[PDB]
Amino acid sequence: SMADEATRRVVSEIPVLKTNAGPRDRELWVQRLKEEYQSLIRYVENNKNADNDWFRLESNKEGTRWFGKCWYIHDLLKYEFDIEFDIPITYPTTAPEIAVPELDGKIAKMYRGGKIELTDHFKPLWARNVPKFGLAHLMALGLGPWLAVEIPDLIQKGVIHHK
Repeated sequence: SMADEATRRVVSEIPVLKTNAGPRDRELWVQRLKEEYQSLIRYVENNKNADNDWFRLESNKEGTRWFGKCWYIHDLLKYEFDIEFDIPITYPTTAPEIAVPELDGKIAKMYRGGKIELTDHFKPLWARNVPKFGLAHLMALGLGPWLAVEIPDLIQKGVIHHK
């Protein structure tokens, strides 16, 4: 399957997650957050080694709200966007909705409040892998390829400018 090989090529060096727990699940949620942090930091370290260090993320104390920054390089200019998301109660079976609030209204593949609209292939891809994928995979398989389509379009249309 081309889809199976493309998924493996993108995520094969990201630690797989294990625990089926969401924000209400107490010691099981603390364990799930250990998996999420170990997977995120390995992905960041890999990204630095590949000259593609393209985001930072932090969470609140309980790990229910995430926020940070992503960067997108176009014609050697670096564009920075603030990102944020809440962890759904039914995570990790349900995928979180990444928002890029400063781009709200400016992109057709986007919902009100700046929540990105991914392709219809993303949801069944996440579903088939539960609970192995986490936030590192959402970034690698969801936001990353969305930016590589939507940011070049906004720059070429003159809707955003370099700051």
